[PDB]
Amino acid sequence: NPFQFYLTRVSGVKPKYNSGALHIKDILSPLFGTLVSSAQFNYCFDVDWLVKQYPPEFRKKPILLVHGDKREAKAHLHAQAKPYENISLCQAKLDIAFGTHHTKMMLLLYEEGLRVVIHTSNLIHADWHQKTQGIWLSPLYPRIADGTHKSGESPTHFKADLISYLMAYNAPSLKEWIDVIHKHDLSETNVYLIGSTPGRFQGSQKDNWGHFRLKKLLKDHASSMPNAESWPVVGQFSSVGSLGADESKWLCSEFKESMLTLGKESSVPLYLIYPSVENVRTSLEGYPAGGSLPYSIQTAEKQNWLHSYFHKWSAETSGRSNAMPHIKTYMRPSPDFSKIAWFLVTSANLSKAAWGALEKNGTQLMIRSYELGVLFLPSAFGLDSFKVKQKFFAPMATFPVPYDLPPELYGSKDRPWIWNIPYVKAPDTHGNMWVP
Ligand SMILES: O=C(O)c1ccc(F)cc1C(=O)O
Repeated sequence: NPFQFYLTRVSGVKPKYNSGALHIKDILSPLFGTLVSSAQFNYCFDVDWLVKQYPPEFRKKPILLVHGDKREAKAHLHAQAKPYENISLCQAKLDIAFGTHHTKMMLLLYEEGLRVVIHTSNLIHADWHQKTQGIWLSPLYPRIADGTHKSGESPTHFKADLISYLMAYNAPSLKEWIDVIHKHDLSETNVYLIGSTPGRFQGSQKDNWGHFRLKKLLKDHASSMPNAESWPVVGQFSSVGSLGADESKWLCSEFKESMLTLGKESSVPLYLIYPSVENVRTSLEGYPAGGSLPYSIQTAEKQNWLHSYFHKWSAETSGRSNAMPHIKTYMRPSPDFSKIAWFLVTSANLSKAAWGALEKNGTQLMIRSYELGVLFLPSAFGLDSFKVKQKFFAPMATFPVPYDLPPELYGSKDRPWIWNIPYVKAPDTHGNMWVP
C-alpha cells in the first residue's frame, strides 16, 4: 500500500473485515516506535480511556491534549487530566463565534523518528468500537543529523504546510512540536495537507485554508480530462450545518465550484452520502449511533432542498454497511465510478464553519473552526488517475474506497438522520426507540 489509508477496527464483523484495520492500541504499540512524547489533537476526550490505550511501558510519557473547550467544559477536561501528572493541555483559540476544534491528529515522537497520524475518531471508546472511521499513517520520519542542513521537505510541501497549520494556533506547547518537526525528514510524504483554521483570509492567504486550499491544489496538481463535466463529485460526512435557503447560497456556488476544479484552464452531478434513519436504526449500535450524527431539526427544516442530494450509507466493499460513518471523505469519480481523480479524508463535515464561506464581496474567506485532512492526488504517485479497489480488503495502484459505488439515492420513504427528534415507530437492533 502506497496510500497508508486505513479503517478502524469494528467489533462484530468477521475477521476478514478487520484484517488490515487498525485499533488505537495498534497505532500506539511499541511495534510502531519507542514513544518519547505525544500530542493528541481532538474534539472529545475520555482521558482515563485514552491513557489505557497506550502501552503500559509508555503510559507515563508526556502527552499534550489539544482541544477547544471553554468555561465549564474546559474545567471538566482539566479535571479529567489532573490525576495524570504527565498530561498537559493546550486550549486552541476560537475567537470567531460558533467554531470548534475539530481536527483529529496524533504527533508521535519516538526514539527512532517521528510519525504523524491524521484521522477521524474522537478519543472515546464508542468512536473506535462500531463506527466506520478513517486513518492516514505517515511514514516513520527519521531525524535530520545535528549539523546537517537539509530541508526535509516533500514534493507535496507537507512539512512546511504542517508547520504552517501549527503556527496558526500561536501556542507555546505547539511551538515545541514545530521545533520537533523542523528536526525531522518528511520528504517521503506523498499526500497534501488540507487544513482549516479560524480567521478571515484575504489576498494571498485566501488559498491557505478550507475549500480555497482544495481548489488551489486541484488547479496546480490535477489535470482536466475530456468530458470532465460528467465526472461526479462525492461528499460523505457525519454532520450537516446550515447551508442557506437554496443551493445557490453556498453548496453549489462556492463549495461545489471548488470541488469540481481540475487544472489551470455546472452540470457536474453532486452525490452527498449521509445515513438515513433506517441506516441508523439497523446499525450495529442502533439509534445511539445517531448521537454521533449531529444534524438538528432546527437546521434541517430550513433546508429541505438539500435532502434531494442525499444517498444512503452502504459499505459492502468493507463489510461496514452497519457500522455508521464518522469518517468524512470527498472524491471525484469517473462517470462509471471505475476511477477517481482524487480522494480526501478529513475531519471536515458538510459545514460552512469547516470549509469557509466567502465574505466582503467575495474577497475574504471566513472559517470558524480547526479541521485537517489529507489529499491523495494521482500526480503525487506518478499516475493520471486511481483505479477504484473493488473490495476494500482484497496492482497496489488501486485506491481503497471504503464504501460502495455508485451511491444509492434515498428512497421516497427514507429521511436523513436528525438527532434531536424522536423515532418510536420501529425498534433498533438492541430493542429500543430513540427519545432525546
Ligand atoms: O465528532 C466530532 O468531532 C464532532 C463535533 C461536533 C459536531 F457538531 C460534529 C462532529 C462530527 O464530526 O460528527
